[PDB]
This record gives sequence, structure tokens and C-alpha cells, in this order.
Amino acid sequence: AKTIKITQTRSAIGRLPKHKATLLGLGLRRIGHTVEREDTPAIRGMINAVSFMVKVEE
Amino acid sequence: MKVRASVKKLCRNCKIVKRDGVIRVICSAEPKHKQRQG
Amino acid sequence: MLQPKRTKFRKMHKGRNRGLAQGTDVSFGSFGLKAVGRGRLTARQIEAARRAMTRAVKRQGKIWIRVFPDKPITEKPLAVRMGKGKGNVEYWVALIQPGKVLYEMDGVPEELAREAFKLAAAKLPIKTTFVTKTVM
Amino acid sequence: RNGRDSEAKRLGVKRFGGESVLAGSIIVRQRGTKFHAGANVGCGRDHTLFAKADGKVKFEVKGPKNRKFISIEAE
Amino acid sequence: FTINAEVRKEQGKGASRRLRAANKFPAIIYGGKEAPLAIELDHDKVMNMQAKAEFYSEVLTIVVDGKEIKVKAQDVQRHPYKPKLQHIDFVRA
RNA sequence: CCGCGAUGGUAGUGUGGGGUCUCCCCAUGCGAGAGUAGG
RNA sequence: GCUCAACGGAUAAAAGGUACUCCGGGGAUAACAGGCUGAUACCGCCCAAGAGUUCAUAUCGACGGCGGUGUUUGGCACCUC
RNA sequence: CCUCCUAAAGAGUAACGGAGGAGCACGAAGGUUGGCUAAUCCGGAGGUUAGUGCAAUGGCAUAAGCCA
RNA sequence: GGUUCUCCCCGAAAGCUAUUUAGGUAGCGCCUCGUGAAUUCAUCUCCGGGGGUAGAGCACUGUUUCGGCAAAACCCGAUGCAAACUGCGAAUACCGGAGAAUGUUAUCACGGGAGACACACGGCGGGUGCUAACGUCCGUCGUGAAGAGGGAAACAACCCAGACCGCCAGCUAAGGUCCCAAAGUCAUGGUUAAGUGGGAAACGAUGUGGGAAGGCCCAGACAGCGUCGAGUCGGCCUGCGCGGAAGAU
Ligand SMILES: CCC[C@@H]1C[C@@H](C(=O)N[C@@H]([C@H]2O[C@H](SC)[C@H](O)[C@@H](O)[C@H]2O)[C@@H](C)O)N(C)C1
Ligand SMILES: [K+]
Ligand SMILES: [K+]
Ligand SMILES: [K+]
Ligand SMILES: [K+]
Ligand SMILES: [K+]
Ligand SMILES: [K+]
Ligand SMILES: [K+]
Ligand SMILES: [K+]
Ligand SMILES: [K+]
Ligand SMILES: [K+]
Ligand SMILES: [K+]
Ligand SMILES: [K+]
Ligand SMILES: [Mg+2]
Ligand SMILES: [Mg+2]
Ligand SMILES: [Mg+2]
Ligand SMILES: [Mg+2]
Ligand SMILES: [Mg+2]
Ligand SMILES: [Mg+2]
Ligand SMILES: [Mg+2]
Ligand SMILES: [Mg+2]
Ligand SMILES: [Mg+2]
Ligand SMILES: [Mg+2]
Ligand SMILES: [Mg+2]
Ligand SMILES: [Mg+2]
Ligand SMILES: [Mg+2]
Ligand SMILES: [Mg+2]
Ligand SMILES: [Mg+2]
Ligand SMILES: [Mg+2]
Ligand SMILES: [Mg+2]
Ligand SMILES: [Mg+2]
Ligand SMILES: [Mg+2]
Ligand SMILES: [Mg+2]
Ligand SMILES: [Mg+2]
Ligand SMILES: [Mg+2]
Ligand SMILES: [Mg+2]
Ligand SMILES: [Mg+2]
Ligand SMILES: [Mg+2]
Ligand SMILES: [Mg+2]
Ligand SMILES: [Mg+2]
Ligand SMILES: [Mg+2]
Ligand SMILES: [Mg+2]
Ligand SMILES: [Mg+2]
Ligand SMILES: [Mg+2]
Ligand SMILES: [Mg+2]
Ligand SMILES: [Mg+2]
Ligand SMILES: [Mg+2]
Ligand SMILES: [Mg+2]
Ligand SMILES: [Mg+2]
Ligand SMILES: [Mg+2]
Ligand SMILES: [Mg+2]
Ligand SMILES: [Mg+2]
Ligand SMILES: [Mg+2]
Ligand SMILES: [Mg+2]
Ligand SMILES: [Mg+2]
Ligand SMILES: [Mg+2]
Ligand SMILES: [Mg+2]
Ligand SMILES: [Mg+2]
Ligand SMILES: [Zn+2]
Repeated sequence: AKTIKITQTRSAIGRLPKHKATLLGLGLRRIGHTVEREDTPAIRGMINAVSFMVKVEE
Repeated sequence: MKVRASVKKLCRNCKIVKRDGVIRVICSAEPKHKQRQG
Repeated sequence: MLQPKRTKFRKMHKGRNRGLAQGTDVSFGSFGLKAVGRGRLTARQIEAARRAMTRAVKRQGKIWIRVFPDKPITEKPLAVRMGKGKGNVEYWVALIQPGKVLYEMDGVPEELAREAFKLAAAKLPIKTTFVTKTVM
Repeated sequence: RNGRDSEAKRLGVKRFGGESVLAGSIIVRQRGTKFHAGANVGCGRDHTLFAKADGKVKFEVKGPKNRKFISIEAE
Repeated sequence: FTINAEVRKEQGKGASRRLRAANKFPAIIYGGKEAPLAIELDHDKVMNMQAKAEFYSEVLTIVVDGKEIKVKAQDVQRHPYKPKLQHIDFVRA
């Protein structure tokens, strides 16, 4: 079962509460923070929700 | 001279000419038809 | 000067004027004057334009008005403050969206129709274009 | 001459489809029968629909008139 | 009337608006037993053709890939206020 | 059990971005109503 | 047993004047002037009904349309009690 | 105090915003069983377009309408 | 009005309801401290739900125009319009269920201590006003309030971004790279001649670039057409400019 690397690229300041909750769900804490997560539809949906401020290395 | 925002040919003898960045109507027939855009 | 003969209510919310028009085809006549811009047409403007085009054709052919001013517009008098209830109805408007055929004409040549609608369009606050009936 | 209104009545659906309810639980408050009482659902004097058994709420469209019924599917 | 057409790869609002920005427009061929075929047309070429009134009465040929489909124009969606075509329905003749 | 309907296009719209910002456009996702073929 | 209706109902029981005034406060809030706005006002322009013997445009510009100024009457209550 | 809209398709939601009502009535106009179905136009057509004790909204033929 | 030493952690509100209440106060909401407790809570995915908004539509309730028909009713065809129209109807949002990952329990209850109940601007959806106001009143999100730093000349509320302390290290964001002033007088292909860029509309015009299609034309076009020797005419669409354009140290 593969994993993917997700990096936060923009600030959470001024984003919608749902977007901040999604960053918390991915475990992203600050700009440039990279996390490794399991590649699932649930994880991909979180990436999709905040795709404007994260980058995936898959 | 008629000084107007809308300048146009009023007869067949009217001619549109641009002189020094100004649209003008000159007429060989009728001095009343002379116009400057302004 | 057009106005609903009666209405269920006297005053109406301002609302907004988004979207493209319904009634974008020449449905009755041969030629049409179509709105390309967005805005309000007052009953007075509609009448002024009608008179201009009607005079131009010299009681020849037939003219349709496709728009009707059914929206009442209120105004507050001079030297009254804000609030104290909604103002009094002063005039009626039709909301116009881009594409709305405003007037139609039949039973004249195209050249005379173009001339008549040019004279009408000068009375209107919205940009317009000349249109003709299509097969489809 | 205006300036009046009444208190809002908090009508509407209280328990949506698939929700587990106890007997007595109000499912919908309404004016008249906008929804109708199906299986294991009662209709109060103010047209409130309430559960007569424990179970899951089920909305359904049945009858010749094609009416919205609410039932409880017993657990 | 012969119309050259390409089969569409992308569909929907985004794809369709991109077509029209590139001076093409979407169309559909339907009717008969065969499934509907979504096509792209050149705007200027078809706009010039359909100015002629015979375009709407007569049987047309649409050349798609290397196959000639006989059709009639069934419906046209025009731009609300510009001399432009948004979409055409063609019925198989 | 309870007497219609694709395909395509159009309208709208969640999120992000933009403009000439009373209104729109772009990327992406969702996508009618009406009508058409047909049943 | 309450039009305690000022309807969560100060008392069983209550109107006014003050330019003779007074205190505590407020630019939380008005009068002056500034500011924002520009409906109104004023000025300019577009279309051309027509008037002008003839002739829309010498001159005037009906029905309507678009602006500019900050310039009247106002709106707001941002500064100063 | 009640009804509708504003109110952004759960609830709620302001203005000296837009519109209307209440301060009751009824021992039947309540309970139940049985029976019945309107407006309107010209027996027929039509199908609730009527009715609801009284505003408005949502309901009501299994009628909540209507009679014994 | 004023309220006196220090550091560390968390951190509001300017709302609802009631009030002889409205710049006061009370309960609730939001802060803090303590205690206890469930996969309690959030994000996403999938599943179960109710919608009547946006849009649309015109059977209904009103409104509307044309034609036909005819007691100009009614009816029919054609065309629109609606916050208080709906024979249709989204996106979202909301309720519930299941599953994973992530999150310092982020959740709920009870108890000790509050503060707050003048909000502001900006975005979106609206009422009001003139789709006037740095106007006013709601909903919802953001920021300011209580938030420094960089950008927008200057500029709480906009854009970027959340300052534990030190560094004469490095990479970036918005925004920039001729000089003031850090970094391209960078590369390639176009456009503009107005200092347009670096205010302003209806409307006016052989400005100038691009595109598709027409009419006429060596049976000689377009002014000369009592003439000689190839273009010529004027619509359409579109890029960038021009006039329209007057204010007080
Ligand atoms: C339409 C009037 C508007 C107000 C005028 C002014 C004011 O109050 N002035 C005082 C003055 O009194 C004396 S002059 C006699 C003082 O010397 C002078 O300084 C000053 O205070 C008095 C005239 O009332 N306000 C600021 C606004
Ligand atoms: K319940
Ligand atoms: K009281
Ligand atoms: K006294
Ligand atoms: K003064
Ligand atoms: K002017
Ligand atoms: K003359
Ligand atoms: K003062
Ligand atoms: K309190
Ligand atoms: K506490
Ligand atoms: K707001
Ligand atoms: K903050
Ligand atoms: K300049
Ligand atoms: Mg000179
Ligand atoms: Mg709206
Ligand atoms: Mg209310
Ligand atoms: Mg209500
Ligand atoms: Mg899109
Ligand atoms: Mg579709
Ligand atoms: Mg459909
Ligand atoms: Mg009270
Ligand atoms: Mg009291
Ligand atoms: Mg004093
Ligand atoms: Mg003040
Ligand atoms: Mg003043
Ligand atoms: Mg003049
Ligand atoms: Mg005048
Ligand atoms: Mg003033
Ligand atoms: Mg204020
Ligand atoms: Mg001052
Ligand atoms: Mg000052
Ligand atoms: Mg609601
Ligand atoms: Mg909602
Ligand atoms: Mg609230
Ligand atoms: Mg409130
Ligand atoms: Mg209110
Ligand atoms: Mg903190
Ligand atoms: Mg109360
Ligand atoms: Mg709508
Ligand atoms: Mg509606
Ligand atoms: Mg859930
Ligand atoms: Mg208070
Ligand atoms: Mg307050
Ligand atoms: Mg306030
Ligand atoms: Mg507020
Ligand atoms: Mg707004
Ligand atoms: Mg304000
Ligand atoms: Mg404002
Ligand atoms: Mg403060
Ligand atoms: Mg700051
Ligand atoms: Mg700064
Ligand atoms: Mg600075
Ligand atoms: Mg660098
Ligand atoms: Mg950058
Ligand atoms: Mg330098
Ligand atoms: Mg260079
Ligand atoms: Mg300049
Ligand atoms: Mg200009
Ligand atoms: Zn002349």
C-alpha cells in the first residue's frame, strides 16, 4: 500500500474554517511542512479540498 | 465654425479631415458646415 | 406611457438584474431592435423611442413592443431623512438583459427599418443592435 | 402602517431519514399534512408526526396522489 | 453543403467555452439507431453557410474523420446578442 | 404500484484566482429547467 | 378579581414650566464649518420633433439619452461639546 | 399575540422594511356512527377553480367541506 | 477621570433574550482555571435524508403584448414579467449512519473566576437609500479590534504573512528588478505614438493592427470614365489608440 508526500505551499491565514480543519486532518502545521500519508480516496479528497495550498509528490 | 462632440458630413461636398489631432469637417459649398470636434 | 393596469402589490424590492435575456428572436415582425447592454428602461424612454420609430415609418407597416415596464420604482422626496417607511412609487421600468428584443417591425423595407430603429435607439439608455428574423 | 410579524414557530423536520428514534420522538412539525403518518407514526392534533415505536425514520412517496409518508422501520 | 467536423474529446461547460474562444463551436448528431456523435465545427465556415436559407431546409453532409454523414439541421442555439452560433443539433437523414 | 424522455448545449453554483467589478471571466468540481430525438 | 395594552406587569395612588436656571456627562447625538455622497442644483454634450417665407442644425431644441463640477437644496453623523 | 414576504431550498435572523389579522366564537360549530360532495357556465359540461365560524400560510375526498 | 513592581501560560465580546430598558443590568453565547467522562469532536470518502433558494417556467395567483375566434369577455396559438406566482429545480448548507488517516480531548458535563452586551472595514447574498454615501439594517466568511513584519508613495479593516530570544548565513511570498532604491537597461514574437500607459460616458472619426466574407474589375474597374492601365469600393467582427475632457495656495 503506497504513501504520498504532501507539502503546504501557502499560509492558512484568512482561509475558510473547513480548509483549516482539512490541514489539521492532513497534519500540516506550517508553510513548507511535508507529511507522508497513505494513498486513499479519503486522503485524496482532503488534498482536493485544499489543492490550492498544498503540493503532492506521488 | 461649429464646435461639437458629434461632427459629421452634412452634405455631399463635406469632407472629414484630421488636422493636428483634431477631426474637422471642411465643406467647399457651405461655410455653415465647417465643424471642429471639441 | 405603459404601466400595469393593476398590481397585486404597490411596491417591490429593488432586486438585481443578472443573466441573459429571454425573448432573443424576432418572433412577430421581420426586423428587431435588440439590447446588447444591461439596464432599466423607463416607460417614458419606451414611449419616446416608440414615437421616434413610428414617426420615421409614417404610419406604414406594424410595430411591436416586446418589453413592458412592470417594475414600480420608488423615490424619497427632497429633504426627508432615511427610514420612515419605503418611498412613493414615481415611475415604472422594464429590466433589460443583453439579448432582449425590445421592438419589432414589419411591412417596411430594411433600409427604412434600420433608419427608424437608429432614431429610436438614440432615446434609449442601453446599447442596441439591429436584428432580422431567422429561419431557425 | 406595517411593522408587525409573529414569532417564528420552529417548524420542519426534526429527525431525517435513517435516524434512530425512541417512541414518542417528534419527526416533523408542520401546518397540515405536508407529510403523512406511515407505519409506526402517529399524527398529533397540530399535525405533528411522532414515532409510536423505536426504530429508524423512513420517508416514502406512495398512494395515487403521490404523498410524502413518514414511517418508522422497527429496529 | 459539406461541413468538415472533428469528434469531441472533452465535453461540458469548460470544454465548450474553450472551443468557442478558439473560433470553433460544439454540435451534436443524433437520430437513427446509431448513438449520438458530439462534434466540433469551424465557426466562420458554418456561420457563412447558415446565412443561406437552404442550409435549414436541405440535407447536409458532415464529413467526420473519414465518414460522410447525411443530416438536417434540427436546432440552433445562437449567441444572445452577437452574430455567432453557440451550438447546432443535427438529425441523421 | 400510482398517468414519460435521452444525448449535446445552455442557465445556475461550491472552492481557488482574475477583470473594464450595479456585472462578468478563468481553473476545477457539481450541473439544471425548457426544448429536441425518441418512448 | 388586571386594555396591569408601556401587554416579564416600578406605586393602591401622579400633570406641566424654566430665556431665572443648575450639576454630571456625550462629538456615543443636533445647530456652524470640514468630510463622504451628488438625488437636487448648476454647467456641458448626444438624438433631432419642429419653429425659423424656403431651410432641423444663423438662432432656438420638443420627446428622450449621456456626462462634468462640487456649486444650491439636501442625505449621512466621520472630526470638534 | 397570529399569518405571509424580506430570510441566502434544515432552525433562527434586522430596519420608523413590504402586506394583512387577533384581544373571540361554538353544548354544537364538540364526540362518534352512518350518509353526502363543490365553484361556474350552458339535464349536461366541468372537477374543488368551492367550502373552512373569522387574517394569511400550509392542509383537507379516507375529506378536516357538508347532513342526520 | 485616575488606579503604582516583574516574568510565564491561555485568551474573549461588542451577540440573543429581558428590562421606566437602550452608553446600566441579568440569564444564555463567547474567555479562563479545576474535575470527570465516551472513538466524544473536526476534516475527507461513501451511504441514508428532507428541502423549494439560484436558475427556469407560465398549469396556478397576478401582470403583459400580437394574431385568430367571438359572446371586446371567453377560448386557442404566439411573447415576456413576479419578494409576498410554482404543473419544475440545482450548487452549497444542514441532520443522521459507516470507514480510515490526522489532531497535545480538538468534544460534552459539572464546579471556581471573569470580561462583554458602542463594533469597524472588506468579500459574497440581500432589505432600505439613488444597486448614492467612509450611509443604514440583517445573513455569512475574512481581517482590524486584541496583530508586529513585507507589499499597495503615504494608507487599523485590502494583498502576502502570524513577531519566544540572538546571528554582518541561506530560500521564498505578495510585490518587484533604468536612477532615487535591493534585483533583468533579460530573451523571443507582437501592439501603441496617445506620455495612451499615468481619471471620466452617450456619442463622433479615411488613426492604426488582425480576421472571415462580399460587390465591381483587364468584355478596362475606382476620381478622370470625351481616359488609360490594376486594383477599387464599403459593410461585418475584433486588438490598441483619438476627440468628447472646465476649478479654485
Ligand atoms: C452656530 C454656532 C456653532 C458653535 C460656535 C462655537 C462656540 O461654541 N463658540 C462660542 C465662543 O465663545 C467665545 S466668543 C463669544 C469664545 O471666546 C470662543 O472661543 C468660542 O468658544 C460661543 C459663540 O458659543 N462652537 C465651537 C460651534
Ligand atoms: K424528536
Ligand atoms: K414596559
Ligand atoms: K418638574
Ligand atoms: K466656520
Ligand atoms: K460635456
Ligand atoms: K437653412
Ligand atoms: K462642540
Ligand atoms: K448578560
Ligand atoms: K466557567
Ligand atoms: K458583511
Ligand atoms: K487574528
Ligand atoms: K502620462
Ligand atoms: Mg495650428
Ligand atoms: Mg436574489
Ligand atoms: Mg422576525
Ligand atoms: Mg412567520
Ligand atoms: Mg466554471
Ligand atoms: Mg445534460
Ligand atoms: Mg432535463
Ligand atoms: Mg415589556
Ligand atoms: Mg417594567
Ligand atoms: Mg454643564
Ligand atoms: Mg460622530
Ligand atoms: Mg454639516
Ligand atoms: Mg446645437
Ligand atoms: Mg430637453
Ligand atoms: Mg454639505
Ligand atoms: Mg454608524
Ligand atoms: Mg473638523
Ligand atoms: Mg482631523
Ligand atoms: Mg429557513
Ligand atoms: Mg439556508
Ligand atoms: Mg444573529
Ligand atoms: Mg440581530
Ligand atoms: Mg422586524
Ligand atoms: Mg495564544
Ligand atoms: Mg418575548
Ligand atoms: Mg429567479
Ligand atoms: Mg420565488
Ligand atoms: Mg456527518
Ligand atoms: Mg446594551
Ligand atoms: Mg449593541
Ligand atoms: Mg448599533
Ligand atoms: Mg453588526
Ligand atoms: Mg453588499
Ligand atoms: Mg458604516
Ligand atoms: Mg456601502
Ligand atoms: Mg475596545
Ligand atoms: Mg498588520
Ligand atoms: Mg504594513
Ligand atoms: Mg511603507
Ligand atoms: Mg533568491
Ligand atoms: Mg511571484
Ligand atoms: Mg539597484
Ligand atoms: Mg531588452
Ligand atoms: Mg494619462
Ligand atoms: Mg475614450
Ligand atoms: Zn457640406
